[PDB]
Amino acid sequence: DLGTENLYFQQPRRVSFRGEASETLQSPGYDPSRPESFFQQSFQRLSRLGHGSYGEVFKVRSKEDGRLYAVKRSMSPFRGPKDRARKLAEVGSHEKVGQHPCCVRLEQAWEEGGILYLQTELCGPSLQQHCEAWGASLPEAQVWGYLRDTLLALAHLHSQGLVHLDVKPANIFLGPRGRCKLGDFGLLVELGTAGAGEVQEGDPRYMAPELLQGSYGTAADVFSLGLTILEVACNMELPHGGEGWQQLRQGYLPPEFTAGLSSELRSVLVMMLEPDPKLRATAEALLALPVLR
Ligand SMILES: CN1CCN(CCOc2cc(OC3CCOCC3)c3c(Nc4c(Cl)ccc5c4OCO5)ncnc3c2)CC1
Repeated sequence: DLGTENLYFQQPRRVSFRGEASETLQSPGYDPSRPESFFQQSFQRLSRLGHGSYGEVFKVRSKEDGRLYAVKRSMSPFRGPKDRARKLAEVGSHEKVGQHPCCVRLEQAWEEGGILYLQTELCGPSLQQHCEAWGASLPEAQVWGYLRDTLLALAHLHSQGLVHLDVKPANIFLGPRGRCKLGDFGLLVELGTAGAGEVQEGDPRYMAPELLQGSYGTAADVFSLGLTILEVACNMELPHGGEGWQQLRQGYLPPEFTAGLSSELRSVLVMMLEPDPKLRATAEALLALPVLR
């Protein structure tokens, strides 16, 4: 596709599949004739929230409004048109999701020097970070709300034919008094549009079993959330592979870690962890249960 096109082998510009009034960037503190990047000139860099092969996430203060944000910056200039398209897809997916109280809000995005910058609202800690700070299983009173909020997010995605494909503790973010937002939309696919195939794999700890056979559907996210909540509620490390990975995808809940679950929460997780995606409860069906209203 892009690989056989004459797009190979070739000044900040706004990135947006919903063109706003001009794609030239401006800000207090920014002069395009100075050599520093828009990101360097237009933000106070406060701390690094994360890093990896993808690049880095920074906590920043905007010079435009003085508010705090999270900016993700890719590691190196685009390898080529397919690499560029893959990274820009995160912006498109954020815009497909749009405004929802339980989804992370995208403020703006731009490219400069082959680097993609994604500016979102700054959220509270991820569930992974919150569990690390707690040092123990999270109380079920909290967990029920995290489950409900993230199911509301998934119901929103799934109603638009979108599959997140990488739901995990590290991209569900706390908020005000115990509300959660789902973020990290880099692997999200629009069913029927991706024609893929070329779909990347999420974290193997939370991967739905049917994805091994290439059966992609909204049900995959319900399974991933099931194991996300299992991990959070039981302080249980999940296997990347091996026999334990298989057991969790055969309807098995290890007694060593899960005996402390209430029957109510266990029963909901059993619905979400159904190995057969055709029998697995939907986000909307789970939200209709009295326990989750
Ligand atoms: C010292 N701690 C004080 C509390 N503070 C809480 C807020 O932490 C975050 C962390 C984020 O990302 C890390 C979480 C786990 O994955 C690695 C990074 C946030 C985040 N990440 C993010 C992701 Cl995962 C994907 C795309 C993005 C992102 O920002 C902009 O575009 N986004 C928003 N808020 C975050 C708050 C931690 C430090």
